[PDB]
Amino acid sequence: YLIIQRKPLFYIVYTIIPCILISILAILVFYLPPDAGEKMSLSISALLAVTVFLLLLADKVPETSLSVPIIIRYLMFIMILVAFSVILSVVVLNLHHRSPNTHTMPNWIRQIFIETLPPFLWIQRPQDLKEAVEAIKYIAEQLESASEFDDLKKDWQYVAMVADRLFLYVFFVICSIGTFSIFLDASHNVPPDNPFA
Amino acid sequence: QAGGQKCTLSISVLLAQTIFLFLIAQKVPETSLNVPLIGKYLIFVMFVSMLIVMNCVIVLNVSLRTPNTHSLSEKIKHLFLGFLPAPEIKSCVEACNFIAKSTKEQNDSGSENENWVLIGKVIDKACFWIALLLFSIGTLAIFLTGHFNQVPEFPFPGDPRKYVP
Amino acid sequence: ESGEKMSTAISVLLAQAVFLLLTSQRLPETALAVPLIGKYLMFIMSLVTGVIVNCGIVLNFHFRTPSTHVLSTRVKQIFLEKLPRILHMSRHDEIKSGIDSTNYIVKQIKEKNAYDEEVGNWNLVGQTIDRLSMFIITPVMVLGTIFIFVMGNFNHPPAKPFEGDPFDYSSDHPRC
Amino acid sequence: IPCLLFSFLTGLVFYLPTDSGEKMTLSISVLLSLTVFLLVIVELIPSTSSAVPLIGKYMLFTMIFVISSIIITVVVINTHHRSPSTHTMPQWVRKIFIDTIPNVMFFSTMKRPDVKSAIEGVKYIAEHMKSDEESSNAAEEWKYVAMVIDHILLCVFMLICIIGTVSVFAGRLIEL
Amino acid sequence: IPCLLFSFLTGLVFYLPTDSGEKMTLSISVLLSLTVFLLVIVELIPSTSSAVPLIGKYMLFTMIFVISSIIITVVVINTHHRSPSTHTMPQWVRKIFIDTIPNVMFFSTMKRPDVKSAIEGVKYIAEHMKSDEESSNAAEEWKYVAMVIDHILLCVFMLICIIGTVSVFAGRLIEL
Ligand SMILES: *[C@@H]1O[C@H](CO)[C@@H](O[C@@H]2O[C@H](CO)[C@@H](O[C@@H]3O[C@H](CO[C@H]4O[C@H](CO[C@H]5O[C@H](CO)[C@@H](O)[C@H](O)[C@@H]5O)[C@@H](O)[C@H](O)[C@@H]4O)[C@@H](O)[C@H](O)[C@H]3NC(C)=O)[C@H](O)[C@H]2NC(C)=O)[C@H](O)[C@H]1NC(C)=O
Ligand SMILES: *[C@@H]1O[C@H](CO)[C@@H](O[C@@H]2O[C@H](CO)[C@@H](O[C@@H]3O[C@H](CO)[C@@H](O)[C@H](O)[C@@H]3O)[C@H](O)[C@H]2NC(C)=O)[C@H](O)[C@H]1NC(C)=O
Ligand SMILES: *[C@@H]1O[C@H](CO)[C@@H](O[C@@H]2O[C@H](CO)[C@@H](O[C@@H]3O[C@H](CO)[C@@H](O)[C@H](O)[C@@H]3O)[C@H](O)[C@H]2NC(C)=O)[C@H](O)[C@H]1NC(C)=O
Ligand SMILES: CCCCCCCC
Repeated sequence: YLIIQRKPLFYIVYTIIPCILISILAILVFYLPPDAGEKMSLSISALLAVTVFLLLLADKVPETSLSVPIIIRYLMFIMILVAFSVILSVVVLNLHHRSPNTHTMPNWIRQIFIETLPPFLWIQRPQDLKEAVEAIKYIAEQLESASEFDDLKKDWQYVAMVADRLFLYVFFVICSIGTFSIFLDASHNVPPDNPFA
Repeated sequence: QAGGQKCTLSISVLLAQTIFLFLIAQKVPETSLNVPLIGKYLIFVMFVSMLIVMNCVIVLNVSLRTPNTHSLSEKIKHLFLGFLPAPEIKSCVEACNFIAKSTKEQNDSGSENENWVLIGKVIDKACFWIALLLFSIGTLAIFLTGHFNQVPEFPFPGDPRKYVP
Repeated sequence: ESGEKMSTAISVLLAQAVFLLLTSQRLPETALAVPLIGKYLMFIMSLVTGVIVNCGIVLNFHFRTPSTHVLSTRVKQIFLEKLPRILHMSRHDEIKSGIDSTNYIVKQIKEKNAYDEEVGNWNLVGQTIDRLSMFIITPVMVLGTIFIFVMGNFNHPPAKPFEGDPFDYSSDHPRC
Repeated sequence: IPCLLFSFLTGLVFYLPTDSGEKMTLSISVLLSLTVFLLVIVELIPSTSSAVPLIGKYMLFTMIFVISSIIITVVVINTHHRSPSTHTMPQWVRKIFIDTIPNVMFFSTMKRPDVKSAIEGVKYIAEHMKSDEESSNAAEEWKYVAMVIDHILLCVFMLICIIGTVSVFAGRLIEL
Repeated sequence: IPCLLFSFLTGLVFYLPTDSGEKMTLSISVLLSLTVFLLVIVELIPSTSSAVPLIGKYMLFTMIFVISSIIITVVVINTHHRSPSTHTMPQWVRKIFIDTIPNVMFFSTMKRPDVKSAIEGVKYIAEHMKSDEESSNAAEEWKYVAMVIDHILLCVFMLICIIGTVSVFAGRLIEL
């Protein structure tokens, strides 16, 4: 019998460190403002990169179906995490580009995302003359109407910011917990002290 | 315009074609007597995507032209838009008329950019009816040529026999 | 103002991932050492991930508004006054109705201009963060690359095998 | 599972607004991820031509799904950026997409000497302002149409993804 | 042939105006496609270190060409969004790129109580409009400079692609 322990430094580097960085990126995208338009780029490029790592790893994993190696479970975890980052970035961008002309803000969104959460997340925010006078009155009324429209736009954008920060914290927590629960499961796989033989 | 993502789509399709080229290169023999059909078609679609990247770049250049950079001529518009298809009161009045003049100037510049945009859309529709035809015809010719490459009827052309039991 | 910072950086990281892929299928899966090239790949991928994080911070600052953020005097002192100097950066009811209406228009226009002024200050803060990150990273990138690849280029073999043997084991100069 | 994720994400570009210049980014990057995964697949599964397996049927279904997603996305972007100067909204489109489907939904949050020069200028300004308001109303109607279409297609594509992963993997799975 | 396509596109990005946030997208995607093509080259090309082949010189050439295009693209983009508030156009910039070069560019086809507060507010509006028009003229000068540089580099890079696909493949092709 030959009880042999593997030295995974190669796999550590070539698959785990890149995935650590990708998972970092999948948390950052929630720190980005939707006004940039660089959010989908980040999220979906991270997904493409973890797909590249999957390709890398294809030619190096046993093709047996009695179990899934912790490495492929970790890669699928990061892949689904990036997927959910994409979904939630889409949601944030939807909320950010919402307006009264398209959406009516309900009361549960308002309550949750403007009253309850922001404290936790630390955000807290004579004919000619007659014509001329009527024209200037029209201008002023248009400007005040647009001010109200912008106020509602800003309420939607604040909802988006709050959801973004909540998702940031949630994703940091989830990624960290899963990564460390997978790495601890892997560090406690040590050959027995007696080989039973 | 910013957000349309023409070049994004085009160049990403080129990237996908490059990946497909890498995938095919893992499957074709390494002989240099004839070019196979799938590699020929990959080259064709890559050339087509290159030309369409060029066209998108040109349409973005034309649609985004301004009086500061380029002058729009009567002949260009006719070739595209017409053929192919007291001291206080004195201060008050001065300020008001200056405001109106500035507004008018801004809006006229806007109209000029709009004309450029429509020129671009016209070029775009024409270039589309050309690209659809080109790509479809290339694809179809190549692949029906493949479909028509069928084994002869006789094992030896001249020999009338089938050489079968 | 060009939505191309994160695109640039993350596409660079994708290229680096491709190079990592090409490298992974050139060496054996041994664990007695990290290959110099894999060392450099990890270093540079981490540095580019940091570049991406920094560009994200810069964008966050750039796109702040009085409606969502406050321009603390500390941040002004830091990223508009002090560091730029260090980094060496470049620089009759009807008539009454009409009167009240023009006054309201002026009020709103002044508010909008204050808004835009604070937005410009946030943008300058972003530019300062940007030059800082440049002057901190670009040297690091260049110097780490040079360090690694001279440490690699200066790995000539020992010029004499069998450490405790002055003999060169050469056909030219035998011993006896 | 990766092909499932790609399908699910293709059924999602329809919750991504068009004011966000990122729909093509998302869709075509899903397509790129699926192409790299096509590489993976060809490396893993067999190159048999005896028949079309389930992996192949599902991959081609997913690819056609992404292509249809991209095509309808382009249609939506073209409707959204449909200028009123050159396109007047039909009446059937307004009756269906603005007036019927919004209500047919319940789950959504959608809606349902000199002085004469001064007078001349202010009147010009107001006239131009109301013209701009009319153009904006038309453009917003187009945006609303595009958003309604997007919601519809979101539902449709999520449903297709579900019934597809079930159909392509039901006949045999129950037999097992 | 793919290297030819990539070099042509590299030279091509310089006809794309910065107004469209897609110069970096285009250049960097050309770079990504060329990196994937390096990936296939590594599989179809000998992995020997005795000499640089002709294809290897050509590949390195097109890669440096793409990368230089990206760098100069960044410089152009910055020259575009070069605000007057922080940078002032020097003398050589408006002497070469505005008074000399546009004149020797033939393939260009480019240009060569409360009543009192009311009047005070109108005057403030005029003040802000004047200052904004001045700053806007400055920004337009910067944009014109960027456009001229972009045209110059378009020409330079097309010519470099020509002489590069000819040089690398001329001496050998005449020995034949
Ligand atoms: C798949 O590939 C195979 C080849 O591997 C193809 O087979 C070829 O098919 C051709 C057409 O059926 C054949 O052409 C016919 O060849 C025969 C025989 O030719 C040989 O003998 C000739 C006569 O020799 C005498 O006379 C000479 C001149 O006076 C003297 O020098 C010699 O000593 C003798 O006294 C000779 O002249 C010739 O050079 C050959 O040695 C001819 O009789 C027919 O007229 C040819 N034409 C036809 C219509 O048959 C060809 O020979 C044959 N090659 C082989 C290797 O069998 C097959 O067709 C392919 N199937 C496909 C593509 O589907
Ligand atoms: C490595 O593999 C070998 C062979 O598969 C393992 O040896 C086998 O271990 C099992 C479980 O301990 C033995 O079965 C048990 O043996 C004891 C002996 O006292 C008996 O009392 C139990 O009732 C049961 O039969 C088996 O005999 C033994 N030998 C073989 C060849 O199977 C070995 O345990 C493995 N080592 C590790 C680290 O897993
Ligand atoms: C190439 O590899 C060979 C071995 O395959 C090396 O020769 C051996 O090197 C080892 C380690 O230096 C020597 O062991 C040492 O021996 C001395 C003297 O007893 C002792 O003081 C040290 O503590 C150590 O144990 C070994 O003697 C030597 N010889 C053989 C045949 O193994 C050789 O050095 C390598 N050359 C190079 C340039 O790497
Ligand atoms: C007194 C007229 C002010 C004009 C303001 C114009 C706002 C667009």
